[PDB]
Amino acid sequence: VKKGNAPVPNAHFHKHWNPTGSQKGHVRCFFKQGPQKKIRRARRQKKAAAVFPRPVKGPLRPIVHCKSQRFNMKTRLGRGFTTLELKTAGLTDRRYARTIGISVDRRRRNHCEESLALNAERIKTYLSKLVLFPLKAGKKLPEGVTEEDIKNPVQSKQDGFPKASSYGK
Amino acid sequence: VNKVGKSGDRRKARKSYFTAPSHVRRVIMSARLSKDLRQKYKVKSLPIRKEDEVKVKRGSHKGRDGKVIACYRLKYAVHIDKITREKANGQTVQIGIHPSNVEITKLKLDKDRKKLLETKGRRK
Amino acid sequence: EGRVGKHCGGLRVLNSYWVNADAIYKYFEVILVDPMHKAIRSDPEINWICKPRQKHREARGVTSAGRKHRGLRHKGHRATKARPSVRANWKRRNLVKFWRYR
Amino acid sequence: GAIKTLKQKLKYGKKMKQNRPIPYWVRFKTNSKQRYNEKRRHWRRTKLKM
Amino acid sequence: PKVKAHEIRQLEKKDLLKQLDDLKTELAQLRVAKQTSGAASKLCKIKIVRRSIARVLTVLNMKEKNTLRKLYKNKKYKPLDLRPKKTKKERLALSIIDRRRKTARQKKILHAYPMRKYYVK
Amino acid sequence: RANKNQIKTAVRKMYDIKAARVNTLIRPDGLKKAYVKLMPDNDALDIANKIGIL
RNA sequence: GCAGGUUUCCACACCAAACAGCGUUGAAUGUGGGUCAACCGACCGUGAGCCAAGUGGUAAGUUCACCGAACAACCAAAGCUGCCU
RNA sequence: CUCGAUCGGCUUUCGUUGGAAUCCAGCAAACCCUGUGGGCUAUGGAGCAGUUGGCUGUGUCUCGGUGCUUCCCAGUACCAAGAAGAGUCCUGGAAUGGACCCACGAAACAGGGAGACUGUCCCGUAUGGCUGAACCGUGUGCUGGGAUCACUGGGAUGUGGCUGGCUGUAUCCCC
RNA sequence: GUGACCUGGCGCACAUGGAAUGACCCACCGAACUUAAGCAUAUCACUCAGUGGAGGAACAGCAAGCAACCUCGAUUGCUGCAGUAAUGGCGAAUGAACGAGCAGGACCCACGGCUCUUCCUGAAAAUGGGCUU
RNA sequence: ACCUGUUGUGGUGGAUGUCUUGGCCCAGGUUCUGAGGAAGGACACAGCAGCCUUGCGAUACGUUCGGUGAUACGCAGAUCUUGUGAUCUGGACAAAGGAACAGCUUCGAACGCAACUGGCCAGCAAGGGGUCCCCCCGAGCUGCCUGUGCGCCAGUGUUG
Repeated sequence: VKKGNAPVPNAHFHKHWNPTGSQKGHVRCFFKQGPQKKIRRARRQKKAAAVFPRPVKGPLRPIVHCKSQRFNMKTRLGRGFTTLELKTAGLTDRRYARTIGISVDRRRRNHCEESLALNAERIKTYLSKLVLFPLKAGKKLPEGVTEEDIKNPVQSKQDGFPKASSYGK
Repeated sequence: VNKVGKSGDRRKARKSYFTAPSHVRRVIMSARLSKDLRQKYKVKSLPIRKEDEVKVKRGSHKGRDGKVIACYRLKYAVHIDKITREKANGQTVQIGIHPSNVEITKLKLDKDRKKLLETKGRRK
Repeated sequence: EGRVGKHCGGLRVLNSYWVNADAIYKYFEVILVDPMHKAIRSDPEINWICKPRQKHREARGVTSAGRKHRGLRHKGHRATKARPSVRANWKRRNLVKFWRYR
Repeated sequence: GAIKTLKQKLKYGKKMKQNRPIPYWVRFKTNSKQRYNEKRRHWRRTKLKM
Repeated sequence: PKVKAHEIRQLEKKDLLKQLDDLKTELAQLRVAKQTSGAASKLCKIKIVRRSIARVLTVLNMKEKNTLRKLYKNKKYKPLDLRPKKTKKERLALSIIDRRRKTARQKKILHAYPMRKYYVK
Repeated sequence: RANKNQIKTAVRKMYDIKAARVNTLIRPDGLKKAYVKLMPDNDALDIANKIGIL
C-alpha cells in the first residue's frame, strides 16, 4: 500500500471527525488554554479573597498511599481523615472538625497503624498551627491565641506541611 | 484581554466617527480656544457653537475671521459670518469648515456655557 | 410516565410504580406534583421540583425508569459508557483534541 | 374578476400604493441616497402571487 | 401655544377633556385643509396638534393608572397590568422565602455547628 | 371599520345634520368612502361652506 | 359576466428617456380621478368531503384513526321550552 | 390597621405578632388518620442512668464603644486629561511636506478625524476622579475634636429554651 | 331521620401547560452513500435526517464503586493509560477502564457531601377558620 | 475605394492599483422570550415618502420622564436660546422613595364558534348616544388540558 517498509497505517479517522460543509465535526481546539490559565488564576484568588482568613484550599486532607503495587510507595492526599484519626487526635465530633477546617471521610478506615499515626500527628500539628476566631467578637478566647493572632490573620499559600509525596520519599 | 471601551480598532473607531449622533458630533466638532480665552478660563478646547467668533487658521481661508452661524453636524462642517461663495448663478452660499481648523476668538456664554467653563476651569 | 406527563403538562412527574398487568396492558401509577401549589412550594423536601430545570423529567429520562433504561442502575465497571450520558461519553472519547502545541 | 375577499382587496390596494416612483427630494439627502425606485411593479411585467 | 405636559399635568380631567376636544377639532380642520390645500403653516401644524393630542391622552392615562395603583396598592388580586411587570420566568420563579425554607433537622444542625473563622499560623 | 350607523351618528355629532342615508365604498387603495345624503330640509352646500369644502 | 389579471378603467399632460419586431397614437410614462345595494351575489345552511370534540393508536408531534341522524363508540355532550316565582 | 421577618438588576414575599368590623363553625373551619408533622440517617442510632461543654430573647442594676440625624470649631475635597496650528519663508488648491536659529510634552509615540506625510489641530489615549452614587462650588461633602440623640459588646441571676462530647446498661434497631 | 362516606360529573374562581430559539444539552428514533479495491456480518455509526423536552448550562453525582494495593473514597473535565486489554468474513477495521497527575472540592446548592420511605414518636403538632382593615 | 500593418487619437469595456461603516476567525461574558400574549405575518401611520428602518400602532418615523445642551436639514413651516430648553440619547429607560412604572390595530401558541367570510348581522354586559319601552355604538366576560378551592349534583358503590 506504501511500496516500501513503513508500518501498517492504523489511522482511526474513518468517522467524520473533520468539520466540513456537511459535518459538524468531532474536533475540539484548545485555544482557550492561554486565557483560561489567567482566568483560573483570577478566580482562585477571588476564592481566596472570599474565604480570606483561611487556607485557600481550606480543608486539611489526610495522606494516603497511592493504590496499586506500581504506586505503593508514592503517597498523596486523601479526601478526609478517618473518625479513628479524629478520635486519636482529640476530635470526637466530625461536624465540628469540618467547621474548623479538618476534612472528614467516613468511607475511609485505617488498614494499619502507620496511616493512623501519620494522619493523627498531622491533625495534631494542625489544631496547634490553628488560630480559631471566637464567635461574636469579644467572648471567650481559646488557649495559645494571643489577642494579636486575631489582629494579624495571615492567609498562607500552602498549608505549612511538606509536599504530599515527601512522606513516601 | 484589553478592557472595554479603550480599544484602538480602526474599523470600530471609524464606524463610531461615521455613525455618531448629534450629541456626539457636538464634541467631535470641538475647536481650540485663542490664547486670550485660554489664559482667561484655563480651558484649552471647547465644542464649537453657533454665535461665537473664530479665526480659520487653516485651509484656503486661513487668517480670516467671523462669527459661526451654523454647525452642520451632519457634514461635520461649520459656517462662518462672511465666508461665502457664489453659485453658478448669483446665489451666495456658505462654505463648510471643519472646526479643527478654526480657533475660537469669542464665546456666547449662555448659562450652561459659563457653567461648563467653570467646571473645566477649576484645575481639578 | 411520558404519556401522563405529556397529558398533564403543568405537573412534574416524580416516581411511578407498577400496579397491575394483564394479557393486553401493563398498568402503572404515576405520582405528579403541582409546582405552583403553595403547599408544594412551601415544603422544602419537594421544593426542588418547582425549579424550571425540573420540567418534563419523564421526557428527559431523569425519573427512575429513565435512569434504569439509560444504564444508570449500575455504576463502576458495569456502567462504563453510561455517564454522564451515552452520547456525552461517546462524544468525549471520539473527540479529536488539538492542543496549542500538540 | 369582481369577486374578491376584503383581505385580497386590502392587499391589492397596498400594492397599488407601493407602485409609485421615489419623491424628487430624496436624491438630495446629503449622504448619497436612492436615485430610482428599484421595487416597482407593473401589471404586465411581474404578477402578484396573492 | 401648543400643549406642554408639565402645564397640563396640573389641570384636572374635566378641564383636560375640553382641551382634548379643542385639539381634535383643530386636527380635523387641519385634515380638511390638507385636501382644500392652504398654507405650509397649516400643513405642518398637523403633527404639532397630533403630538399635542398624544400627550394630553398620555397625561390622562398616566393619572388614571396612578390613582388605580393607589387604589389596589394593598389589595390582593390586582389587575394584571398593575402587578409588577417581570418576565414570565421570574413571575413563576420560586420565592426567596421558599428557597430559604429548611427542615427542622437542617436548622438544628446549622445551629449546633456554625462555620467558624480560623487561620493557620 | 365604520358602519353606516357609526357614520350617521358621527356625522350628526361633528356637524349636527340628520343623514337621510349613507352609502359606503371601500375605494381600491384601501380607504373607505361614504356618501351621506342629507334630509331634504338640510342643504349640503350650506353645510359645505361651513366645513370648508366651498 | 366565471377563473385568472389587479387599476390595465377615465381624463389631462406627454413619446425625444425607454417599450409597443412607426410613434401629434397606446394597456407606455407622469399626474389626478373613479367602483354607492334591504331587492345583484358571498354571508344561511346542506351535498360529496373536512375539522374540532369524544375516545383510541404511537418511543413521540403528525398532513396519526374514527365523522358514523342509512351507518360508530370504550359515550353522564338533552343548558332548551310551559307554568309556578 | 398595625408588629416582625425577608427582598433590592429594587417597589416585594412571608408570617399561629396583635387589634378592630365582620361572616362560617357549633363538640367546633376544611383537607388529613388509606397519616400531616417530629427523632435517627448505619465508622452508628434510639431508650434509660450519670457526668463534662457550648449557642440563645435573657427580667434586673452596672461600664464602654459604634454610629442615624442635628449642632459647633478646625483643615481638606468636589475632574479632568500635557506639549509650536512658533516668528518666518517656499511648494502647494489645501501643509501633517521642505528650509532657517531657537521651542517644548510624554505615566500620554493606542487609535481615529481633519483639504497631503502630525507627539505638541480635534476627539481621545496614559494617568486621575467617581462607583455611600453627588458628580455638584453664596451648595455641599469628608476627616478629626466636642455635645445631644440613633444603636450593641463586657458583668447580676430566675429563667425560656436548647444542644455537643464522654461513661454504663439489661433494653433493641425491621434498609 | 332524609343523612355519612366513597367514587364520578358539571359550572365557576384562582393558577400552571401550550409556541419560538443556524451554538451547547437530555430522552428516543434512525439511514445510506462510503470502506472492505466485489459483497452480505463488519464500516460509515450507536452518526445525518426525524420526534419530544429544556437550562444558563444540561446530564452525572457522596458507592449494592475502584481494586487485590503499604489500598482508595461523589460526580465531571483535562493529561495519560492508549491505539494497549479486548472485539472483528480475528479481514477492512474497531477499541475502553482503573491506577496515577491535575482543575474542582469559596460562592447565589448542602441536614457544609446528604436525605426520604422503612424504624421510633405521635390527640395534625395545637387557644378554630375566612373576608376587609 | 478595400485589405494588412504601425503609430496618434477617440470610443466600447471595466482589468489593475489604493482603500473599506463589511465579512471571517479566536478569546471572554450573557442567554435576559411567551396566555400579563412570544417569534413571525398582515394592514396601517410622515406637509412633501415609494423602499428601507431590531421605526412605530388610531397617543401610529412617535407620548411622559431623565442625561445632554442649540440644533435638525433634501425643501419649505411655526417652535426654540444665561432656557420647561432645539436636538440627540437613555428597555417607557435614572430616581432607593414598596416613590415612579403610559400606550401597544390585526392574524399568530391564538383563546366564544368560525374564517379563502373581517361571518355567526354570537350569547351576556358596564357604559355612551337618539328618543319606560325601543334604536344605534359598545369596554369587558365566554378556549382547552391539568391543579386546588367553592357551588350544584349522580350512583340497585358502602353504610345509617
